Order: sequence, then C-alpha cells, then structure tokens
Amino acid sequence: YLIGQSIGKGCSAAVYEATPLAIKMMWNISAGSSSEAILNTMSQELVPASRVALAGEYGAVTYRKSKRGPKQLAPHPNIIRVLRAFTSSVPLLPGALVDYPDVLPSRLHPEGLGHGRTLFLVMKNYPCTLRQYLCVNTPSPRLAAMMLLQLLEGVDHLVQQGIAHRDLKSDNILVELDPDGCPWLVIADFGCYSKADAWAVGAIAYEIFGLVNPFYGQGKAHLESRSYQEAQLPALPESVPPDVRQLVRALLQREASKRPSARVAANVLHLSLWGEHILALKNLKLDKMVGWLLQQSAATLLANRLTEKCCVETKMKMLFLANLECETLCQAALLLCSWRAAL
Amino acid sequence: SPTATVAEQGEDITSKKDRGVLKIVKRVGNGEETPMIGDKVYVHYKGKLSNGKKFDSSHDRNEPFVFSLGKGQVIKAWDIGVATMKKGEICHLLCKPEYAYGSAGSLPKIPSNATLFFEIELLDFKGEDLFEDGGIIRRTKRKGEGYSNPNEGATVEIHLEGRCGGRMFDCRDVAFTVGEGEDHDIPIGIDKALEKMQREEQCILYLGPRYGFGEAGKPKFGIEPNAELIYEVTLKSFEKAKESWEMDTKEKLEQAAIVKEKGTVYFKGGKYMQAVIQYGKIVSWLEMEYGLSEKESKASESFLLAAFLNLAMCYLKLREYTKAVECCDKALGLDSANEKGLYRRGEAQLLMNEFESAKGDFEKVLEVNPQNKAARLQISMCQKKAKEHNERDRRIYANMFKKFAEQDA
Amino acid sequence: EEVETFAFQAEIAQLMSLIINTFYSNKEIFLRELISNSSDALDKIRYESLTDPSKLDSGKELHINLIPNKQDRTLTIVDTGIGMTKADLINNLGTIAKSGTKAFMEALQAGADISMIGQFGVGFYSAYLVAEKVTVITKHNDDEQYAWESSAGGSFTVRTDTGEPMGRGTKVILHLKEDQTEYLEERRIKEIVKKHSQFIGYPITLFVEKERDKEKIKEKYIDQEELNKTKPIWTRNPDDITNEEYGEFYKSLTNDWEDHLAVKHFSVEGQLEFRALLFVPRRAPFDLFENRKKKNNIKLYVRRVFIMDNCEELIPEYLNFIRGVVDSEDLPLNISREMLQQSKILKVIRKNLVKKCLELFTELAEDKENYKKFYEQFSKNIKLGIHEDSQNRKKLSELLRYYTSASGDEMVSLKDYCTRMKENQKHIYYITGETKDQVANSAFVERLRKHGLEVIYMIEPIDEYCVQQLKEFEGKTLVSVTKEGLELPEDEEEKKKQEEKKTKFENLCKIMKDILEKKVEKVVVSNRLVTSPCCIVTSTYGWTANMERIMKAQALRDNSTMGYMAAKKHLEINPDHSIIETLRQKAEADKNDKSVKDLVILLYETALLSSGFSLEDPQTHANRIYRMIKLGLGI
Amino acid sequence: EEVETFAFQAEIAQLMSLIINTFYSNKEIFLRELISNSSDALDKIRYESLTDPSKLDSGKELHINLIPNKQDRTLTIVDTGIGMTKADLINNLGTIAKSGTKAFMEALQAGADISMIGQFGVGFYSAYLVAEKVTVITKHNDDEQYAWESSAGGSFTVRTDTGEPMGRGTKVILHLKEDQTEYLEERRIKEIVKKHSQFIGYPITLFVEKERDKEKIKEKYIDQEELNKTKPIWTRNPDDITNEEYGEFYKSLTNDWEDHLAVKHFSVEGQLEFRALLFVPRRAPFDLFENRKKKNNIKLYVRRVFIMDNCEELIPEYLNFIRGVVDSEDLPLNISREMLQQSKILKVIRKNLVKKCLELFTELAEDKENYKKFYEQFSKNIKLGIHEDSQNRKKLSELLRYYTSASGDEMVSLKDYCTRMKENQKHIYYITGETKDQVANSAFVERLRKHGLEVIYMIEPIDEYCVQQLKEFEGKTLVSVTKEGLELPEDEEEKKKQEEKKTKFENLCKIMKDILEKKVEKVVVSNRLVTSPCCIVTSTYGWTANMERIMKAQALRDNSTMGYMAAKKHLEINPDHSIIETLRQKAEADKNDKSVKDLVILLYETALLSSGFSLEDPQTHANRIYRMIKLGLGI
Repeated sequence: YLIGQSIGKGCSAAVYEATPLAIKMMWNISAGSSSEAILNTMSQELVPASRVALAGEYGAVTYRKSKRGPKQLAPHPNIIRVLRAFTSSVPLLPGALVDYPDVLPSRLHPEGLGHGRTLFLVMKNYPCTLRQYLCVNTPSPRLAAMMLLQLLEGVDHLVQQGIAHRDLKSDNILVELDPDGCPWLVIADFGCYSKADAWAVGAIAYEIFGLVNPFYGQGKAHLESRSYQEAQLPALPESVPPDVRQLVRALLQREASKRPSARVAANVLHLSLWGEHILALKNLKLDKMVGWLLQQSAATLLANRLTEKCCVETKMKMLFLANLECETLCQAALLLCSWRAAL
Repeated sequence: SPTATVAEQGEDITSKKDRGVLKIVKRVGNGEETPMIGDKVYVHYKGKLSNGKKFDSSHDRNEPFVFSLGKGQVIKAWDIGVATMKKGEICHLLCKPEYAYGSAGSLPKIPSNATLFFEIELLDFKGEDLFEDGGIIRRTKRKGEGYSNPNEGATVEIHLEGRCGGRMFDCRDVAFTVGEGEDHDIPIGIDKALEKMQREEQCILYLGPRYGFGEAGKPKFGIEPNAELIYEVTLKSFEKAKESWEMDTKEKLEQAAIVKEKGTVYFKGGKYMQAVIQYGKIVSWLEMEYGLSEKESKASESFLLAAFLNLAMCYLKLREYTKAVECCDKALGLDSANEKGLYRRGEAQLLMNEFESAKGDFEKVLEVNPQNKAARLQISMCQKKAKEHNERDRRIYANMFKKFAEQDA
Repeated sequence: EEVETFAFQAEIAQLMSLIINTFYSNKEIFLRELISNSSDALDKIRYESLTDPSKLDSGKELHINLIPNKQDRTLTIVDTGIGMTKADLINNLGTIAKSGTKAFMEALQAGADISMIGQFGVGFYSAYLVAEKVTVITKHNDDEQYAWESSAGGSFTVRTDTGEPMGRGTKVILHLKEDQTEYLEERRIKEIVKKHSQFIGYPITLFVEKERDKEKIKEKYIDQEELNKTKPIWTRNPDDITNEEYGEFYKSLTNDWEDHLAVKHFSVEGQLEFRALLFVPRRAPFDLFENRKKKNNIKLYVRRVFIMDNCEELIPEYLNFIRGVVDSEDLPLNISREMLQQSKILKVIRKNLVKKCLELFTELAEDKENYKKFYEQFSKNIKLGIHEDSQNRKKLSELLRYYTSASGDEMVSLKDYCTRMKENQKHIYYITGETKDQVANSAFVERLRKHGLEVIYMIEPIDEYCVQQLKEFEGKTLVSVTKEGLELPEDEEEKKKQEEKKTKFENLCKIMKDILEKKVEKVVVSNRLVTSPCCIVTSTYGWTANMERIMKAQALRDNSTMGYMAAKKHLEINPDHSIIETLRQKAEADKNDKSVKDLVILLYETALLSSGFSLEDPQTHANRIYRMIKLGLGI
Repeated sequence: EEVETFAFQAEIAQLMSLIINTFYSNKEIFLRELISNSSDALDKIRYESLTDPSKLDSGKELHINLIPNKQDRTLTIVDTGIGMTKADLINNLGTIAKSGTKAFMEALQAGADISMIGQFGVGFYSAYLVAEKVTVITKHNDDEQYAWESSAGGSFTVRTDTGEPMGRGTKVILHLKEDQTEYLEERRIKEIVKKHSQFIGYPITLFVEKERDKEKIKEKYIDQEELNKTKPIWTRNPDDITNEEYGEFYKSLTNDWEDHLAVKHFSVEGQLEFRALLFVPRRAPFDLFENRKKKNNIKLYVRRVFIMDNCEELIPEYLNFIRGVVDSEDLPLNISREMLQQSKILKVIRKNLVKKCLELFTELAEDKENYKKFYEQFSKNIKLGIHEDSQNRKKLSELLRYYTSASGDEMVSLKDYCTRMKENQKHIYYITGETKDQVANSAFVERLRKHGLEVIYMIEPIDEYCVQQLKEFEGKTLVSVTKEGLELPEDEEEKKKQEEKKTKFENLCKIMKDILEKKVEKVVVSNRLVTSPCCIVTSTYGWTANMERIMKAQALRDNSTMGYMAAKKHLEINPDHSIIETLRQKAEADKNDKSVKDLVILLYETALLSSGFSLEDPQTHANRIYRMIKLGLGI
C-alpha cells in the first residue's frame, strides 16, 4: 500500500490519502500514560468498523487487541467516519516489559460521566411595583412599616452616595414580590436638598397606610421645601400604633433638622419593630453602651418568634443587625422615648 | 483446592492422553437419562479458579449461557461439559489450558495451566437453534464448513429422506431452487431452511404449517397432521448464485427480463409465496448503482416498480400489509404516480382501518386517476368504516361516566 | 587572577521609595503593623516587668490609643512601650530591615510565649504611604525623651525639646497628605480594626471629642471607646473553656441574633500545628449559593493577627458553610504577607480541617434531635459534598436519613435499613421522584409493598447527583426499582407461571407492537405490576424521567449532544390485570382495529403520564380526551 | 535642639536573605528575569549597534540558550549581551536595586522602543533561591572576561583568567541544591517558558545531548531546539496582515485543530493605552463551566511579557469564553509583580474590553451565515450576559434571532418582529414553551393566528431569565400570551357579544366553581382561545408553568420558598365550544350531579396537563381513565 501525504490531524493521528481511498494510523506507545486511552480510543475510532474489519495479527500482539475492537454502542466521541484499519506498529519486540494486562474485556464508557453541576444563578422576580401590589394586597402595619425601612435605607444609602432626586414617583420603587404575597424594594434602585428623598418616603407612607395622601390631593406636590396647613395627617384608623403615629407626627416637622435623617428612621425602625417595648425598657432604660447592641440583637431575635409568618423577616435581618453604630443609634431611642414621653 | 480434591478418582474420557474431559460432579440432579443437546438453557455456574488462583468473573452472579449450537465455539470449556451432560442435573468441570475462550489464550486473562471451570448446574438441554420466522428447529447430524453458504438463486443438489412427518412422502431428489419448491410440491420452508445447510452437514427438518407445505394442504401426499412434519433433506452439493459483486449490468438486464416474464407466470399460476423473495432480490438488484449505459434507467426502474406492484398484490392476498407498506413505500420513493400501486397502499390503509391517511392518498390517486371508480368507492368505504368506528365508540361510550355514579351510594 | 572582593553595597533613596510605593498595593495596610510594633514592644517589656518589680511599677497599665485630631489632621497613636535608647533607637530604625525586636527576641534565653508579631523590620516605612512626615517622640528605661523625625527625605534626626513626658509616652504622630486624606473617618477606622488587629490580648481604644455639641444636653461629655470587645477563644484551653463561652463568642464573632449549634476545638500538635476551632450555626444561612465568589469560611489568624483567609484552598466548595477560625503562631509569610508561599501545607491543613469537621458531624449524629434539625436544613450541602469528595465514601455514608416504606414519618438512616436487610435482600430499594404521595403510589413500589420489601423514598431534587455517585453501602448495593431489570427472586412455581404468561402474551406484545411503533423498543410481561394494568420502566441505562428532567432542567446545559440523548424507554403490562387480558382478547381475532389501536394509544400515553415523563404532546392527549367527552355528551 | 541628621542606613545580610526567602511565592519564577535582563541588555546594545557596528561586527549573533548539564547539575544560560565593566558590573550588581539597565535607559536621549522589562533590580539575586552559588563570567565592549562570584554569603569577588572567549560570553551559571533539585527536567522548562517568556522578539533555545543512544540510527545527535516558535502578532499593526496571520497565530496559541471564527484588534490611545486583540473561536468550547481553573480566557501583557492573567477582574463571568490577549507595555506592578496595585484601571480597561468585543459581535451580526452559526452555538452565554449586564441592555437586546410564526423555519431578529404591516396594538407576543410544537399547539396561540398577528417562540430552559429582564424592546413591550391579561383589541361587536356570552355564562362559571373549589381563583369566560373548550392561564404575576417547572428542578434551589410560593392559578373556557355549551346547558337544572362533577374534574385536569403544569397527582388521573377504560370494556 502506498502512503499519502503526511499531514497531521491528531497527536499521533495523521490522515493520509492512499492512491480516492484514505486511512489514518494513530499509534499507541505501549509504555505511555494514555496508552490505555489510545488502545481504547482505537475502538472508538473503530466503532464504525465493518463486520469484517479487524484482522489483527495475533502472535504476541494480542488476539483480544482486536477482538473487542468492534463496537457495541453509538456515543460519538470524536467521529464515526471510519471503515477499515489494521494493527500496524512495532511488529516484533516492542516492549522489554508489558504485563499483557487482560482485565475486564467487555465494559463500556459511562457517557464520559460528565454530570458536574453547571454553576447556578437565581432570578429576581420583578413583575410588580408599589402602587400595584399595594392595591393588590394590604399587609400588616408592621409588615408594611418594614417595607418602609427598605425604602428609607436606600434613601439613606443613596444620599449616602451623595446623590439626590427631588421628587421620586409614587411607583418609583419596584416590588420584587419574589416569594408570593410579600413585596420587596429594588436593591439597584435604578429609577430616580437634604431629606428630599426622605420626604418622598414619608409621602408614600400614606399610600402604604391606604390613607389619602396629602402631598397629592391637598397640594404642595414635588417640593420638599413647600409646607402648609401644619403637615396634616388624615390618618384616622388606629391600626397603626399611636407610638409610631407620634413618630409620624414628628415626621414632616416644621424643620428638616427636627425631621429625622433616613438613618434616624432606620434607627427608629430598627429600634421599633426589632428590640422590644417593655415597662423595664421604659424610661429610656437604654443609655450609652456598646454591648447592648448584642443585647439588642437578642431583643431582635424574637422577630423570628412573634409574627414571623411572612418569612421575609429573617431574610434581610442579617444585613441589618450587623451594620449598626451607637453614634447614630442612640438619638432615635431618645426620640422613640418621646412616644412615651407622651404624658 | 476444591477442584483438585474433586478431580481425584474421576474416570476421564480424554481426547488426548493427558488432555480431555474429566467426569467430576459432586451431586447429580435428576434429569433425562438420555443424552440431549440443547441450544436454549439457563445454566447456573460459579467460575472460580480456586487452586491458588482467582476467577473474579461469573463467580459472583450465575450467568445464563447462550449456547450457539451443539458444537458452540464461544467458550471451549463450556461445550466440553455438555459432553455427556444431562438436562436438569448438576455438573462440575476441570482445567484445560487449550480450551480458552480467547483463542489460545494469554496468561493473565487465562492461567497458562488452568482455564475457567464451573460447578455447572445443568438445566434443560434439548434442541438446537430455532427459526426466527418459525416452523423449524435445527435438526442436524453433521457440521457446516463456513465456506459454502448457499445463496438465493443457487440451484442446489439436495437428496430427500423419503418420509415426511411419519408418512412416506412422494418426491425425488430434484435440483431445487428458491423459486422452485411451490412447483414440485414439497415443504416450501426449504428456501430459508437450506440457509443453515452447507456442504456436508446433514440436517433433518421439523416443519411447521406456516413455514412449509403444511398450511398449504396436500392432495398428493396423504398427511394427517399439517403441523407435525419432519423429514431429512440431503444437500449433497450445490452451485452458487451469481450475486451483486458477481453479476454484471448486462446479465442484470438479462435476469431482470427473465424474472419479469416469470413474474407474469407467477401471477398466472397465482402462486406468490415464491415471489416474495424473488421480487425482493430484483429490488436489491437495482438498489445499487450499475455505472453503465442506462438509457433505459426508466425501463429498469419500471420492472422494479411493477415488482413493487405485484409484491403489494401478494401482501394484499395473504399478508398483514406491513410489507405491503414497505414495497409500495419504496415505490413512492421512486415512482409515486403508480396508477395502482399507491392505490393499493391506501386500500391497505383502509383495511388497516387508517381511513384518514387513506383520505389523503386516495384523493391524491383520484387527482392522478379521475377515471376509474374503484378508488372513489374505496374512499367511500373509508367514510363508512369511520362512521362504523364512530357508532362503535358511541355504543361503548353512552354516559360512560354515569356508570361511575352507580357505584356512589 | 586577582580578586576584587567586596561585600554587597546598596542605595537608600531608591530602595526606600520602592519599598513605599511597591510593597503594599493599598494605603489601608497602615494602622496594623504600628499596632504590631507596639504589641511586641509592650510584650517583651511585660515579660521584663514580671522579672523586675520596679519595672512593673513603672510600666503600669498598658494601653494603645488613637487620636485622629479632625481638622488638624494630626493622626497619631500612643503606646505604653519602653521604646529604645537615643542611639539604639536609630540603630534599629534607620537600619532598614534590622528589627531590634527580633534582635532581643533571639537574645532571649527563656523565650516563653514571646509571640513576636513582626520580624521583617519594614512596617515603620509603610507609614510613608500616608504620612507626609513621620515624627515620633519617645522615652526609654531610665532615659530621656527623644523626638525622632522623618519624611522619607533620605535622612532623619533626633531633637529633644521637652516634649510632654506622657510618662513613657511611646507614640508616633502621622501627617497624611491633603490628597488621599482618608481615615480621619473613625467608623472607617473601626471596620479597619474589625478587619484586622481586632484580636490582640492588650488594651486598645480610640479617643475623640465627637459629641452632639448640643449647647449637659449632650448625652456624653467625651467619647472614649475601646474596640477589643473580644477575647481569643483558641488560646484558651479547650475542654477547660468557660461555661457558655461559645454561645457568647458566636455573637461576638458574627452578629447573629440567634445562637450557635455546636462547635469543636482542636489542639494540633503536628510539625506545624495550630489551634483548630470550628463552629456550626444553629440556623440555616439565608444568604448562601447566590454569591459566586467563595465567601468567608474558616479564618486564619496566624500569630494572633488576622491573615489572608476565606480562600478556597483551605476548604472545598462543599461544606463551605462551615464557620470556624484557625491559627498557628508560626507560618511562612511574605512582605505584604498577604499571599502564601507553599500551598502543600494548605493541603495538609485542609486535610486536617475536613477530617475533623466531619468527625464533628459524626459526633453530632450521635445526637438525634439536633442532628436531625441540622440534617433537615443542610442535607443539600451534605450531598453535594458526598458526591464531590470521592475518597471518604465510608465517612460520608451512614450520615444520611430518608423517608422509607418502613417508617414514612421518620427519616431513617440507610444504616438502619441495612441492619434490617429483609430476607437478606442484597439490594437497597429506593426511588427518585417528585412528590411523596406520587412516590408512595407507584406500580413498582406497590409490588415492593406486596413483597413486603421496604423502599426508601427519595423526593429530593439534588438527590440524583449524589445517588449516581453513591453506591453499595455496607457491602450491599442500591437499587432504584424504576430501573429496567428489577430482578426479584420469586418462587420457582411463580417464576414459571409468570414465564408461561410470557409464553402466551409475547404474541400480544407483538400485537400491540404492530401499533406501538416508533416509541418502545421492547414490551414484555412484568413481575412489577399488581394494581396497574400497564406502566413504563426506564431501560438499564440512561436518565430516569426525573433524572433526565433535572439534567434537562438545569440551565446552561443545552448542548448538541444534549438535544438527542439518553434515549432509553419501554413499558410493560399487568398480565393479571382485567383490562390487560381484555386487550389480549379480540386482539387475536382482529390484527388491525382502530379501537385496539386507539386504546393502546391512550394506554401507553397515560403510562407516560405516570412514570414521570412530561407528556410528549399534551394538546393531542387533550384532543383524544375531548373526543371521549363529546362521547360523554351523547355526541 | 541639636540635630543629629543622618541619612538612612541599612544592613545587607538580613536584607538579602529576606529578599530571597520572602519576595516571591513561586520557585520557578527565577528563569524569567534572567531572560528579561538578557533581553534588555541585548536590546540596548542592539540600538547601539544600529548606531555603530563595532560590537555586532564581532558578535553577529542574537540567540540565547540554556544548558541543564545534568551530568554536573550545572544549570546555566548564555546571552549575546555586552555585559558590563569589571567595576561597573559591580557598581550595578552588588548595588542591590540599582538597575544599570534602568540607568542607561534614562540616560538615553532618543529613547525609541527601549522597552526595558526590568527596572526593580531584584531579579538577579533571585537565583540563590535555587542556586547554591551564583557565578558569572562575562566580557564587555573592548574589555576582558570577568568571572563574578556569589553564594549570598554577604560578599562577592572576581577571580578569572584564560576563560573561553566565546565573544562577549555574557553567560551565568547556576548551581541548585541537592534538595529541591527540580528543573533539570526539560519538558518542565518548556511548560515554564510557554507559561511565561514565550513571547520575546529575540532568539531563544535550549541545547541538550538528549538522544536515543541507540548504538547513527538516532536522527539527531543534539537537541538544538528553539522555543520562540510563534512570534507576537498584536505588536504588528493590524489591517496590514491577513486573517491567516491571526489564524496561524491562535493555532499555535491554543493548539485547536480547528480554525478561529473572527478576531479584532484595537490600538488603544488613552492615557494608559494598550494593544487590544480579541479572537473568537470558530467552534463551541466543549469542556467548560465547572470553573476548576478558569474564570475567563483573556490574557494580559506589559512590556511584551506574560503577566497575571485569568482574573475575574478584567472580564465578567458573562461572556467569559472570549479569547484574546491584551498588552499595555507599562502598568504599575509589584516586586513579585504578580498582584496589581490599582483596580480602578482594571475597571476602565474592562469597560473598553466589553464595549469593543460587543461591537465585534455587532460587526459579526452584519454577517448572517456565520453570525447565525455562532448565535446557534453560543446564544446561551449571550443571554446570560444579556440579563446580567443591566446597563447596555439596549444593545444586548439586538443580536437575538428566534423561531416565530412569522419565521417558522429559521431564527430571526426581534427587529424582524419589529416592523409590522398592521401597525396596530404594538407589543411583543411570545410564549416560553418546552418543545416547539408544544408551543405551536396552544389554543391561545391559535387565537393569535385567527387575529393574524405573528408570535415569537421562546423555547429554552434558560430563556426565562431573559424574559423577565428583557422589557420594552424598541419602545414597545414584550407580552407572553400565557399571561392572564392578554388584552386584545377586538371589534365593537366582538367585545360586546363576547361579554354577553360572559354575562350569561358567569352563572355557568359559578356553577362550575361550586365544584371547582380549592384550585382556581377566578374562572371566567375568555376569548383567549378558539377550537378548544377549556384551558388554564397563569395569573398576572407569579411563575408560568415552564417558569415554575424550572424553579422546582433547579440545582440547590430547594427552600421554604421554592417548596411552595408563587401560587397563582386560574383557567378559562371556550364559550363557543360545543362541549362548553353542553356543560352550560341544564347545569342549573341538575343538583349535585356527578355527571357534570367528574366531568369538570377531568376537564380542569387535562387543562392542567396542557398549560404545562406537571400533573398534581397523576395516579389519580390514571385511576379515572382506568374507570373510563373499564367502561370501554362494557364493564
């Protein structure tokens, strides 16, 4: 047989066209690392071999070297474009040692056993926003006031980014509502004077309460500076606690300085929903102390305990209990106390 | 070593002086005393070398062994047991280095001094290979040569025993051929039977009715049982049919014309069970390129298509139309404008009760044939059979649900 | 021939400058080795004080303090060190890389818990990264105050002009550039100490006039705030730890409202040995898996100083939820010290970490209540590891509990099922599916119930991954009955009469096959169906309806190979089912009939509805059923 | 008062030792800067030669070779450098950090393509890390040979004469410890030199007597084997060379038997500008996504040398497949040089990378054949990015082709779904189906055909992530008809008669509800479908059936939520369907009728079979159908 042009497609594989017809002879060195692989990939390339296509010379080159050479299945490792072949190599004395392994002649491949878990990513369900879900579902006034926290925080955070927007839309925030029945604030917050963004948060609070919004109907829309009629609250229902209503009365105050920074609310709201209100805690029983944070973090444990029906109460608590500092954490307690300085 | 202990005091029938077969069993299961050879068995065995060596395969789970035949060559040691092996008995074996499954054998796979021996639990051991189309089991008394496999169209030299099924039957030792059995009135399964027949391998034949002359009925022989048919045929020698790699396009045309004329004769004689494989062979004839002058490629293919036609004709005559679908589907793959071919395929579809694809192809054939009434009446019958299946379900499904309400108390 | 032998010389200017602008990528590194110099200083002298009473009285209270100074921008720290003599101070200081700490350290005969943090001698020059001028006034033992100067101008000097004694008053002032004027922000400083130097057994604080300037009205007159509200548990003797120290430590470590589950403490004694101490939270972590970046796990605080941690090399991707902290005082390190030289050691410590925490899991499994709580909320991570570890299969095994036919209500260990081994079954029967009700109500499962053989029900999704990897547990092999084989040893009489049924119904298999084209390779009688006329069983290989489902379901998986793959499907019958024999009957009489065809259509169809496979073409099924309904309408 | 002004001093021994055992974590780095020195040396002198031909006249050679010399363990390299004066050699050697090369570099007036790789001055002493003694004989311009000595013993010298001339003979011998005696293995050296220093525009090789010692029979007496092989392309200006250049290049880069698809080359001219050159393979990458060792496929060079590459810092995880190589000859580096100082720069170059390669994708999309080939085999990565990028969404939106009712046969751009002949109710009507047929045979899809507006088919498991993220493509919004609303502007006669059907079928719907408890929220008359009596439609929010199905089977997604959330279910009818009106007729007249009861059971059931949702309890359905079969048996 005449051998064709010596061009190489494969490590030891070089496809040449014999004088038309063609044949390639990829060699297995008997002492290599992948020598078992090449002595077996042969079978894969000899999967398509015809019924009489492996008359291997079988003196010391093994009879079995081309006995299970014929195929069993069609998995397509590299190609299936093969018809004939022959065991052509060092014919005589090709090894000072070969154990002639001869072990388990009829096992096949387990589809390469490629089943490793391709890295997963989750999605953020965003079909809804505020004014949509608000009319859709009315949550607990604490489940609602907690949503308020997610607002002011980014509101705190965004002005903590120095950035500012004059009048956020009613639906300027979008609601993940990723788990059914619970809304959520956008982490990205793409949609867009000090306390301006905070004022928008106060205004949309009325929408959450379902109470009529004065900044809308009554007027003074789109201006944090504008103020008239003593910032009336038309919040008649008592579903909202009087103590937090005092905080709302404190909101929209004569001066933005007497108004709270969004962290103060965060403070307040961290202090209010979490922590706990007791007669022992009464009378500003909390004063300057650092460890109390952990003690307070313990008082925030019971969020998992009482009214943790809506599971989301545990979700964001981690990113909230960790980040706290008494410097901007004691004043609101003082202003909370006023809820009880009610007297 | 258990094998060594059993080997002692064992009368051995040995092929050579020191190599052979060793009666060694521990206990003997009750089984047919007469020696029997069986291809179909589910033997249970434990392949353990023992004796300072270890066989890790087949020792674990007992493996049913596919016996190729009485002289099966898959494992040499396995048949050695079947020598003087009963059915439903127990057997044990011994090492024979020559008898290794991988030819001569290699030392790591098979120990140089010891092969694989097994405490065989012998099971039913009677009979030889069966027939995939039924009607016959291998009933031989000699071995084939692998050199001379008779081929379709090779006129043969067979002798006949002289008694079918227990009845002295009337025939002679005539130069049979696949397309000849129906003419001279003997069991016609001979066609696919002589396949397993070579030169110098005697093989009596059990005959079932649907395979040979059984179902066909005998006015000359005088046979009571049409299913119980047994007789011996002695294929002394035979010629070789000239095959694809053997014929040539001119002789292709020659034998093509001759068989086409024969096909008209087959139609006139009405016999067709012969015609199935001869039409199939013409099909295969043409199914490959000729690389020659084919000005009448159309004429060749026309012979082929008329063969398709009569093939579907016979499939209508007796068959369950699956091979009708085959032949006329090849027709459609070549000439789908057959004035009758696709018509009979759609008629099969309606007799297959698939009257919807029948609607399709029947309106097609009406496009090409707006002349005759057969196909239009046939599609009308398709509508009738549709309505019949309708009323069928109608009856079988009248408030089928209300019946459930009966159960409710 | 001759030799001009010279020792290596050096240049100072370029050297120093390079050190500054190259050693450390970021300016944040400062405020850590300052602390180090002070720590070791005070430490040595502490030991010295123990030896001499007069020295102890002079040294007194130890503390480290910080003063940002706000608008003045005069950053500074102060220590209670002993300092160094007027000259000797130079002889260490201007001598780059000559650390007198290391010097006297080595000089120490009875070196007991010296724990010298720094040894390189380059931390002081790292201050230039921020300081414009490095000036430091200092006193020493029986010595006078001395104000060193520096601004990396190539030189330095010493000037004594009555700096306020401050007693010993060891301390260095810093002057950061107008540019990059950060770190005056205290809370930054705090997160910085939280990041590093939060664990030091010595008093630290910051002072700042920060108030509310409310004028009395202001809550606190001055702000004094220590920051080491923590004490290192690892140093403390394990087994001799204070009661409930770990619960409190967990809160101090991480701010978890909730407690810890369990925790384990390992005194290593190898060649390079360490303090292995590993918590496990009493809850499940809400925030896991979403972060592609490998996150905090075990922390390394070598030499009682925070070092680089949370890098996978310590602990695999599996069991990364684990939280503990490790520390070996001695470890090879770098100038930046952040990267590490040898990783083979990482491998040895990693081996130690997994062995031990796995033994922790074991000890946990000694408990049943809490262990089950854990297992509940964490088995997924468990199994992920179980399939990824590939060496300690025995250790990984025996830790799994699942619902079974024996007890549906309680999760039973595989080992418990193995000890039962009913009828010496060599096979452990399970099933993979979707809902518990569906898995319980399965044809093969019903047959298993008839055999009284129990079946562990697996309904977990991720279950397929681990089970393919998991195998013969305790010398006996798993078997999901949904496999094609399902070889069950019945009575000899049973085997044969079932075979006789096959001998007469294989022609029915034919009959149906003549309609059941293009879908099922082989149809045969079954020993697995009692309550159902017919059902489907996956072939010997391939992917189970639900295994295939999840392989298909997993996103980012679509491949040319995936589109056509694991094609292995065929069904069976219930030879002793009424409908089944009815199908047998009349089929012999008519080889072709639409009803028979449409029947087996719907039959095989519903069989595919069961056996998991999503319907290959629902619309069509709906059509057929709609036809049945129109029938029901008398139409 | 008195100033004792001194310059900074230093110590040598500890300095050097520290440098050795601390500066780098990877032992093999030593053979890189040997090369770098050599390179810049030869480079300078090259320029000098172009000035005046005296040095090269004698030299006439530019090659560099390495000799392992195992028989003596004498590692060495040789260069054609000019070397330095015996003295000046000292003055730049023993002077740690004084780079003579950086010296004369700066001294250069017309500094054209000087490309000085090393200016730090610590590369040479990196030898003692492996070397036991560092000895180097060398000649210089019009100068004599000089054998320097060193063993990091604090000193050095020269004692040399009668040494082989070998021209300049700028060679340096190495002597590695018995311990850690690696790197004699050549193939290690080779993987090393293609790990780094494979790209140098100057001749390199190794020589070794390796043979087969077969006694002649052996083909080559000695292995004169070069390692330069591929030359750096990106340095050559693009648009002056053909694609084959790039072709051959990548071929000799990754060693892919197959070609490249396309590639793009970007001369940056910013403040810190660079060579941007980016391939794209002509095939799909088989093995990937396990993140074992690779987060990207990009590589980075400065000063024409290998730098730290493959960091998630430069290219995001999305579109990580992109393979190209970048080089800006000079960036801030380190002593180990491996880590990087500023990452803001990483961010600005990342910006550039992604912008440019995205424009590449665009230019590709200018093609239709090859672009479609790509899109075929890579759309998954595309979409992953499309949903993760969140800024350039608009561009990401383009380059997306799909099967539609307008298309059928081939994919086709969304812009093709843009441009509508009717110019009415502009929205993007689509459906996330499982099998394309199973998306084409939905009754709601048929009603779109009845109206006649086309609908795009979305059929990928990963497709979902994209649909939520995608929105309002080209000022008009996507709409999956499977949503609950599906508001379709129909005729005045259409709207009112439909609603009249509604007003006299809402009672029928209430009648059904009296049986359709506990499953449906609202069952109302919908025109959503034709030619199908009933079907289910997901509510306004929540997960669609395909969306729910993937969430359930997603790996490691199991949670209290995943368990059961997104609960939104409601079906509809076909008021003009036969079966529908039959259900309507006499419904009021019958009381507690099972007929209608079990009917609507099966109805709603099959409607859930369609509309995707896996059957809530198959077994039960099978039971009902089995009852229907027993009926079919006349039983």
